[PDB]
Amino acid sequence: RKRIHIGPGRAFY
Amino acid sequence: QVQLVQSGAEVKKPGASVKVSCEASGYTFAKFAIHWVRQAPRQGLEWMGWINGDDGKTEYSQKFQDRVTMTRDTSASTVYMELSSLRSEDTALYYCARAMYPDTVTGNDNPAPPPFEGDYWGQGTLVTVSSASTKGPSVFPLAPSSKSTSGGTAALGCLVKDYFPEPVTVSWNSGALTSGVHTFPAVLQSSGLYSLSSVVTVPSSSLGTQTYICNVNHKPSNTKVDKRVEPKSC
Amino acid sequence: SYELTQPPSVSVSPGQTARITCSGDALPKEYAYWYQQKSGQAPVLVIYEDTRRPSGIPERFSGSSSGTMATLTVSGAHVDDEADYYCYSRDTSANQWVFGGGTKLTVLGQPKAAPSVTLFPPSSEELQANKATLVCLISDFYPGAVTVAWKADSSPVKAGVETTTPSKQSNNKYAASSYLSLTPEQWKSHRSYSCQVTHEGSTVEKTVAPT
Repeated sequence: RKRIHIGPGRAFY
Repeated sequence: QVQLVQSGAEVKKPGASVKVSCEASGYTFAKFAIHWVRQAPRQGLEWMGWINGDDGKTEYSQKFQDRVTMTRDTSASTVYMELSSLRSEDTALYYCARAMYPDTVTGNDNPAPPPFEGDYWGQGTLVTVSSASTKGPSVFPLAPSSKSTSGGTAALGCLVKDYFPEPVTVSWNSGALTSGVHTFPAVLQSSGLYSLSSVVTVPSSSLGTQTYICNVNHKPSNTKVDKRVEPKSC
Repeated sequence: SYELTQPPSVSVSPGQTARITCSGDALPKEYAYWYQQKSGQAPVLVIYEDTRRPSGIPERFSGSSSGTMATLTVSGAHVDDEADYYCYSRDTSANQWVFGGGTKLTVLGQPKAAPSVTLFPPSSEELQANKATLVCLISDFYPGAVTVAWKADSSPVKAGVETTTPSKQSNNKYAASSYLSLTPEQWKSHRSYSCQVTHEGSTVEKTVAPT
């Protein structure tokens, strides 16, 4: 649902 | 089996630099980034930055962007964190914590929400910024006595005297004895040196047949001391 | 900018619900994470992704998030839930993670408790090393305020006393320690030494003497 930050330069939308 | 083991505590001078190491084990080192958060005495947590295990790409906090640099060893499965321009206000406990989410997106895959992979922190590394030099501890046994017995229970321990800097960790019987152990917080003496005590509440019946040995660990001085605590002649 | 703000202290009675609300403008589109930190321990994550518990956390811990507010809820609080609680979320503008200032959770109505005192004389090894330290250990008292007084025979001691400030134990009571430094001659020349520990209408005094 909400954003998920993995690391520097990696995300999920 | 996931473990993050950090380097030992140390004293460093104002203006010098520290580099703490954070060694990972129990998971694929490439699929996880590693955070660094510190906590000064009696203050709150503050995020410093994180770095991925594979590409080594870093991202720093706005407070530390000037003085912190983070690196990693691809082969050694260890991330590092260096802070220059140290002041007394940088005396803190420095943690490393594995990121909550693994890298699922880089691989060839149509959308898949990366799952929460657990809460995993290192043990922390205390960095004391001071001009005082390191000093190892003097360990003395606190023997059990009749005037120190509360029925079926008796008190015994070890005095860890005059060390600097913090911390000292104490175990008993090489970590095999855990229950009834109370390691008290250290006192900052007028001389500027620390002292603490660790005591075990043991059954008073066993005193003639159980062996009690305190294991003192003072990483800043690279010193370990074991002391066998026995009943006295009195 | 951006910041997460939470109250400094929250008091709750044993058995009712405590609520720690973290406020942040990015909370509508950013998850909130909650850390519990007990006295002298590393942070423990109790709520991830606004409302989920890491496996191993009691279900009396719950979390929510609506608008600019994310709330950690402890339903039926134990005394063991006294700790510092930190919210933790993403600062997209500055591209950094941020912690809240922290909230101390005070469980009210904890009863008074008298201290347990153990007094150790100088070890023979330290005496043969030309030093002498008396060790007075104080534990399992509440609230965390004590007075430590030392005696040589019956007279008050004027120097050589070092006493810690009380800190919380894992059992949520308080512990402290007091050290009296003597020369080996002062130790053997007196008939006894005493550690007198006073705690709100109760006093426990232990005494040691040269064999």
